[PDB]
Amino acid sequence: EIVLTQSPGTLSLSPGERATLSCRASQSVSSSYLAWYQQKPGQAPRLLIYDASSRATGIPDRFSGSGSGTDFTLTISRLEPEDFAVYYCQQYSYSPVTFGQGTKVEIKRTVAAPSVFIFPPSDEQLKSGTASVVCLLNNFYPREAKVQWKVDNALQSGNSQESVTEQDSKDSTYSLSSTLTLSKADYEKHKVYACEVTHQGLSSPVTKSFNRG
Amino acid sequence: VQSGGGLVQAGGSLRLSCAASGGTFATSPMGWLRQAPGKGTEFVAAISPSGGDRIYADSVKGRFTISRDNAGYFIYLQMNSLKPEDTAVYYCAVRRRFDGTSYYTGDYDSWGQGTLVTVSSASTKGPSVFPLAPSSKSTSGGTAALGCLVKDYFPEPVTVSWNSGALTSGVHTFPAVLQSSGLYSLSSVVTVPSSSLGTQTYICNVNHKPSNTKVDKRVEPK
Repeated sequence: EIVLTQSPGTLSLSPGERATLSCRASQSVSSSYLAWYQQKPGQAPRLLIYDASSRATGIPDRFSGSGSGTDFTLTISRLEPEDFAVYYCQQYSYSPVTFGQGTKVEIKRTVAAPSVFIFPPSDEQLKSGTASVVCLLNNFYPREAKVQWKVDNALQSGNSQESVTEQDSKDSTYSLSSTLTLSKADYEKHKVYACEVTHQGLSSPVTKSFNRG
Repeated sequence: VQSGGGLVQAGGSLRLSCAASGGTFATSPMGWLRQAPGKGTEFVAAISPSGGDRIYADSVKGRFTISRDNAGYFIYLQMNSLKPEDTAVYYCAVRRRFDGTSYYTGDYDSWGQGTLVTVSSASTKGPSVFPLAPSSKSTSGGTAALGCLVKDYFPEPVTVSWNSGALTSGVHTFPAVLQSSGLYSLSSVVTVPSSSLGTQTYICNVNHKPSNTKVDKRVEPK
């Protein structure tokens, strides 16, 4: 089958800039049967281009496609606010139809450090036998960060889950939650609960913490 | 060489198999280990060369059975009453060292093979809603954060709002993530002025329609 790969994985660009997205095929895509889609959360992909360079009906002029063989390009000549989304290439030259893994186009803004907060588990929850401790990283950019849990200076692994909001529509920041889940037994066997955050906007990692009380 | 994994629903059963890719581990004690997604290796079960002693992780004791044949071609793991917690990549291994107990994963040797086993929850369940108490006192200055932890529900989605729609700016409702229990969990948080805390009421309105679970929870200091 034809394997499609897209590059880059993420484009960070300002509104109004041009975006150039690449699609490479593992072998030749005959007759340029290549399509591009835009995808937004909770929505089915929206066909932009087919036959490598033909706009679907009602698609704005600023979306244009080119390429042939094993190399294709989607150009978005001007990024409107509604254009920051995920973009996928698809070949329909040989069965099975295959899809690329997507290129995310996000809004570039100035680097913003996260505000970090830590929340102990509530009395209510412990009574259920489980304890969740939440670390919040609020309104940061770019998206990348490192978040380590330390319990009595012990680096924790395998027991925490992360989640990240979509880029904020007003200020183009991201927020992140890391939730460390353990039983009540394992909770009150320990004293120091700390969240350590490394981010480009910070001169050195910030740690927020509490002692279980 | 392995087989017998895949997708099954909570309350299903699978029987993984471990075929000798060289003819005989008939005289060697054998074990099954698993590595859950985003997790490390953990012991599952083991069995002595004769098939006499049989040993089981606490988490699977009662439900899983390890067994073998006499020619040392096949070791099995019968997995009954499957939980979402059992979702993992499983592999058998030959106990080639004796650095401690038969529970010690470090004594067992494998060769990179695995079988993926996934257990998909089914029931309609409403969430528990816990408060994320404000991060500073109402006497401190700057910005305070608080929220609601909306935990252990299935399926998607839940709706979360603050003060039935009165508070929206500063709100971040995180995408639901599937816990290891096959139930979703998310937090909704909001930032507010510290000075304001004691003079306003912050309540998340969680509504899980699939179960007509609809909870409102006051979030206050500890």
